[PDB]
Amino acid sequence: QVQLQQPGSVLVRPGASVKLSCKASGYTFTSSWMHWAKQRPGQGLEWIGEIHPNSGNTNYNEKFKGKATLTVDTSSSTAYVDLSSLTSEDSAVYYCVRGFAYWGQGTLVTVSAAKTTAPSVYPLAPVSSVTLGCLVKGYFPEPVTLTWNSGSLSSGVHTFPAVLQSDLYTLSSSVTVTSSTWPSQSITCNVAHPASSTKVDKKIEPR
Amino acid sequence: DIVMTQSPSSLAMSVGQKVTMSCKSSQSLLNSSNQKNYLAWYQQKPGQSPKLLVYFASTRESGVPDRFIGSGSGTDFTLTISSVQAEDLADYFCQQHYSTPFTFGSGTKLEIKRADAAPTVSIFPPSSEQLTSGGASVVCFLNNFYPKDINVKWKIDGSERQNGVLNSWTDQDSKDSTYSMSSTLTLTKDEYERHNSYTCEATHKTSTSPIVKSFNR
Repeated sequence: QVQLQQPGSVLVRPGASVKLSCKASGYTFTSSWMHWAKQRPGQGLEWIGEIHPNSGNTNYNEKFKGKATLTVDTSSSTAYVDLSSLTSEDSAVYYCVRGFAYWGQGTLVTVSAAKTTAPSVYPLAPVSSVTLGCLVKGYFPEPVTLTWNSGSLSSGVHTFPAVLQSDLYTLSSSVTVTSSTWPSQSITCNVAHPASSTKVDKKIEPR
Repeated sequence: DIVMTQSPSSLAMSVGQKVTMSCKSSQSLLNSSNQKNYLAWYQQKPGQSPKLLVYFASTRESGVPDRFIGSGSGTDFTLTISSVQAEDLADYFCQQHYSTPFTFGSGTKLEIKRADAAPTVSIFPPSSEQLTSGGASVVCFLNNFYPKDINVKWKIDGSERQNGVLNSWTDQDSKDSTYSMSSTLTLTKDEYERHNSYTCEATHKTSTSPIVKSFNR
C-alpha cells in the first residue's frame, strides 16, 4: 500500500540550497505524477509543481520557477526537489504527493544560521491522582520525540509544543497516573533529539 | 491562475451538529470531456498530513465515513459533516485539479464545543539536576480544561511575577475536547534561591476563585 517517506526535518543556512527526498513504496513509482506542495503555518497551501517519473516531464507553478527543481530516481523510486538559495520565506513544511490522492510525511525546512544543540532533560517530580513531568530545555532545531515508559504509558499524557527563544526550543510533557501506582511502578520519559544524536532516558524519582 | 475562496476561516461546533463549509472557484471546474468537477476535499488533523476525503466533488474516498458529504458543481462547492464527532477537529481545505497550477483553498479550522471542565493544576520546583547546572525552571501544568480561555498568575513571595513566563498550549483533545496548557517561569539558581514561596494561580470560568498551587523552597 502507498507510503511516501520524507525526512522529518532539515536545517538549512540562509543563502544555502537543499535537496529534499521522497521515497515511494506500495505502488509503481512510474505510474503516477508526483506533486510537491508548500505549507506555512501562516496561510494556505501552495502547489509547487509535478513530475512524472516515467518520462521526467515536469509542470511548475510559475511562482516557484527559479526556486524549485524537481527530479526523480527511478532506480530507487525516489522523488527529489532542489530548493535554491533559501530565505526565511522558504521556511515551511514541504509535502510530496502521489497524484492528488496520497500525501507524504512532509519535511520541515528550518532556514537558520543557529547552531544545532542537544537539549537538557530534567525530571519533574511532585513537590488520588499524581502528575509527573519531563522538561526538555534548550535544543535546536526541531523536532524531538518524547515517550513514557518506552511508549507503553500512553494514556493521561500531554506533550506540549515547544517554545522558541534565541534559537533554542524548550518542550515539556506531563503524565498523570493513579497515585497508588507511583512510585511503586517506575515512570520514565524517553527523549530523542536526532539532530544532535541525543538519546536520554529520565526516570522520575520522588523528592 | 484559478483562485479558490474558502469560508468560513473557522467553526466551533457542538458534537452532533451539522457543519457546512464553502469552496468557491474563480473558474468552473467542470470538465466538458467527462462532465466531472475537478475538486477535492482534504482533512488535516493537528500534526498530521492531509488526507483525501472527497474527490470529483462528491465521491468519498475509500474508508471515509459517510457523514462527510461533498456537493456542488461549476464554481460553488460545499463540504458537509452531517453530524460532527469529537474526533473530527482538524483543518479542512479544498484543491482544484482542473488546471495548473492546482491551487488550494486557505482552509477551515473546525474546533469542538463542550461542557465546562475545571483544570487540574500541578506545580513543579526546579530539579536537582537543573540546579546543579545553575538553572532553575518552575513548571506549572493546567490540564484538561474547557473552555479554552484561562489565565495563569505567577507569584514570588506573595507578589506577582510576569517576566520570564512562557506558556504552551496543546491541541484540542480528539476525545474529551479539552485543552491543556503549560506555564514555565524560568529563573537562575541564584535568583531562585533568593526567594521562599512560589505560587501558580489559575483563573478559569469554572470558578470565581483562582486555583492555587504553591510550595516553599
